[PDB]
Amino acid sequence: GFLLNEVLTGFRRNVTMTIAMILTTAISVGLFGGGMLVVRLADSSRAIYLDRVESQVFLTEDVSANDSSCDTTACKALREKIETRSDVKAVRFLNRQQAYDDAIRKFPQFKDVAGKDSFPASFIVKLENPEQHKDFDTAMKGVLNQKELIDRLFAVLDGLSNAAFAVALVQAIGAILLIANMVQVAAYTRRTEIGIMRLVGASRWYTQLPFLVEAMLAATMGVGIAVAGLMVVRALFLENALNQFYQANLIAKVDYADILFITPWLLLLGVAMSGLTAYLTLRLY
Amino acid sequence: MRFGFLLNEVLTGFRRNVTMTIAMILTTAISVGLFGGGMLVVRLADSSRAIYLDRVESQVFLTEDVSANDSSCDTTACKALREKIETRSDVKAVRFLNRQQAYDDAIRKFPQFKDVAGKDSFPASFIVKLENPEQHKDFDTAMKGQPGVLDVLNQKELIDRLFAVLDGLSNAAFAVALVQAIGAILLIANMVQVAAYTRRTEIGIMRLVGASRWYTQLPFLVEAMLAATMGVGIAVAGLMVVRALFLENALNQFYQANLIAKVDYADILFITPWLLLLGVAMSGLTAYLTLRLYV
Amino acid sequence: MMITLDHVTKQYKSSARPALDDINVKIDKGEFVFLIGPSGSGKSTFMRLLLAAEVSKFHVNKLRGRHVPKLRQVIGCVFQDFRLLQQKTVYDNVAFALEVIGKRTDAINRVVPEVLETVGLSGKANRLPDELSGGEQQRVAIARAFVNRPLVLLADEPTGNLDPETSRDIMDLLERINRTGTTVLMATHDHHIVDSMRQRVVELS
Amino acid sequence: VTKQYKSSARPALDDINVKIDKGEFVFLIGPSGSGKSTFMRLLLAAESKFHVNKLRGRHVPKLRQVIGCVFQDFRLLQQKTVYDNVAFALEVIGKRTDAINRVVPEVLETVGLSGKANRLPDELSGGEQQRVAIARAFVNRPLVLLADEPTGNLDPETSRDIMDLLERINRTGTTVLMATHDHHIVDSMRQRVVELS
Repeated sequence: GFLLNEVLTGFRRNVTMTIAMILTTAISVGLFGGGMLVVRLADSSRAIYLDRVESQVFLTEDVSANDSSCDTTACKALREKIETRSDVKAVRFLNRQQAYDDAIRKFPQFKDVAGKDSFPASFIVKLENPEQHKDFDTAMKGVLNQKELIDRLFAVLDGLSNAAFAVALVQAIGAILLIANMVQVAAYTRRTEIGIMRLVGASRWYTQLPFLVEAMLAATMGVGIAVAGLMVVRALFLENALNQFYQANLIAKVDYADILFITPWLLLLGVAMSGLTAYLTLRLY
Repeated sequence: MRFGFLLNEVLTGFRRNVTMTIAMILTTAISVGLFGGGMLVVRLADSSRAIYLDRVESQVFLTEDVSANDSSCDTTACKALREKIETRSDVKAVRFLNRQQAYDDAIRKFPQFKDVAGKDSFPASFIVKLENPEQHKDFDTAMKGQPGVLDVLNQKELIDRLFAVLDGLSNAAFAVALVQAIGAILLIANMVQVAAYTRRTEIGIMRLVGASRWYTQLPFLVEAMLAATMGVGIAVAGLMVVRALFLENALNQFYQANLIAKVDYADILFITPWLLLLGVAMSGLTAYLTLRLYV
Repeated sequence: MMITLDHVTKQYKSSARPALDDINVKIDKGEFVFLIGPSGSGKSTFMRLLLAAEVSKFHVNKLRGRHVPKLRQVIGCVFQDFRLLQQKTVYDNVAFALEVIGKRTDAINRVVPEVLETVGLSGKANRLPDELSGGEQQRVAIARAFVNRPLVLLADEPTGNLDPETSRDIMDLLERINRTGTTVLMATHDHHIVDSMRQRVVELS
Repeated sequence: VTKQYKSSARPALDDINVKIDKGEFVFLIGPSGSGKSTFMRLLLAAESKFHVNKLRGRHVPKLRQVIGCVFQDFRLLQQKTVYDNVAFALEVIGKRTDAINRVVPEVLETVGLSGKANRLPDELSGGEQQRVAIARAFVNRPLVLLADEPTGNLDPETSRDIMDLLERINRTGTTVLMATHDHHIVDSMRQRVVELS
């Protein structure tokens, strides 16, 4: 630890060829960041929707009025008629109080200008087969439910996520073997540096130490430029992509705090991977 | 003879070094595969014009009976609606369309309804743009209430978001591709360097006894070009398997909901003549120039 | 008489020292020359300028990319580290240089059994092609230069790292090669060379 | 001890057990050259304070820091300078910053070239080229010194100067093992040789 300005000798030997990995491991460590990012935003966006099988009953709202339990004259009949059908499992209802808090907690886009009156009673219910949809909607029509009429966030967000991990893993192995043979040729281009150590009996740790030191520093630079790449590809590219989905109240927004939240995990992954694949090839040398 | 005296020792280059070659395969495969993924979305966005309107109109639907007579119309009510819709204060140019081409292409615009598609179920269009995109709701409020029309269909800022995010990846996949593409270029400069460090006695002996213009760099160029071709092949194979494994489950409903017109795994083979030369030039011309720098 | 450099001065990597000064020497056909040893200087300098610097049909002034390879085939060279690999057999290691020019496939083998006994290698030709001792390395190094019919060959410090009783035989075999029709140029910083041919030379540094 | 380098007849591994380990200047006569290098390479990393290569392990680099060596040719790096080259084998064994530059020109005063420590190694003369390697071979006090062909490729006057420097540097009490290339210089100082096959 007393000597620190000796790993820069390798960089001054080859800037133009040491640079070849920093931008190459950038896609290998930033595609994992993007794949974790889309899963992180998908798990937040799943709250505002419903599950796989669900219905909404918004046809009648004056019979709900302000009473919590739907057992007031005709409200008893309207609550009792839900479970009369055989294609349901359980019944539930929400009061007038559950009309503005759920529209503010689940929707941070706006928390006011509602008055707990625009959202009626839920009377939501789940079914078995998600195929008839409209027939079950018209079963009690006498109901703003979406169900699976549009299948986008259920499918394409997970598909692009699993496609991002596949394109990460198809060249992550190439990155791991590129580290190993790259530090192998970095040792092979300086035969005398290793040989003078073996002649004077230097320790086996300290002989392969500066290769590992420059490997961690250059991999840390690679993870940093990948984090910068994910920060810029949200900003410079796809500007009118997530904001206009957020203002449409369809996809939950993403801020820049979760990039920082996954950043130490990303550095730990890059550092551990680079150390494992450098010690494995310097065990031979 | 002429194709065998050079084929015998180039395989010894892969045999003597098995690790750097697969590095070039797996890195060049991304510089071609991700570029193909970025080119498919561009060739999909322009092919999604057949079922979408362009940047601004407001489609209006009118009653069939006033359009059911003659070719266009026979009464003065159509002409009155024409002169009322011609000025409309702010706009200046309108389009008058009839029911002959309103059925249009029934196998592409409505491939889900290519059978049950009458020529009288589609009324006249009377389409007109707007000078600005921010007054669409005002125009829809102003148009409705006039008798003789059915409904007004807008196509902007309710459906066009998905086209906006579609082209967003076009200038996003190219950025990630071109970041690592120059790394894939420069790796080819040191492929010959690693071959020269691993094999310096043969190149030194050939330079000592005498080598022609194309004598000893030809194995390096073939080892670069065939690696580029194998990288392009594994790139399009990986693109095919990732599309058919992770994208068909998301594009079937989008084709069903009539949001993308074409969507097919045949444009991938339609661009591979356009794609193979870009894969081998960035690994071949770089190797042909870096040997002038080295020897 | 074509092998003659007059008033030619160059420095190793533009050094302040004159290095190779304007040395005027004329070499006729089959004229043996050694190195006078200017205080044991860097013998890589002033020896490698005969080809690829900074000799029969072209001088040292006509330099081009299509001029060096044609006139590089009339000249051979003998190095020190022998440039012989253990990954290829010794019988074909001398035959590697033939296809760099390019001849017929059957034309390769019609000359090997009348050149691999000129330096003497029939006793050790195919067996032990990888585990090859240092004695025959100079034999195969000299035989690599005789696969063609060159005029002049460069042989700098060919004694290696071995005892002189097994080094004098290289000069003994090279002595009878000179009157075959080729010129041998020698470059070593060793004594007892003037007692081999007994001819007066010049002393230039 | 006994070893086999290959699967053929080895003229160097004759199971010859000769050792002095306290002589002033003894050296090995080499008939083959390559086979003489195995005896020098036997002392470290083949198969003193301890009895040869017996009971090796992770304490091998502790004992390889005592003897040291010099090659026939080069052992050089051109990125550094001659001062960095001669002091390069001082911080890799572990020393204080004042301990490394505690005495600089003792090692350059024993080689005959003193001062001008800022030259690049490429600017050195050919006859004094391996002089920096001989200087690096004795930067600290050794117990032995296996000079495998220290004469190398050099002029006869420069080789005589290098041999005189080697025969003077061991006046402290070390042992310098030359490897023989000729038989008119190396048998001209009346020092012991070896008999082998």
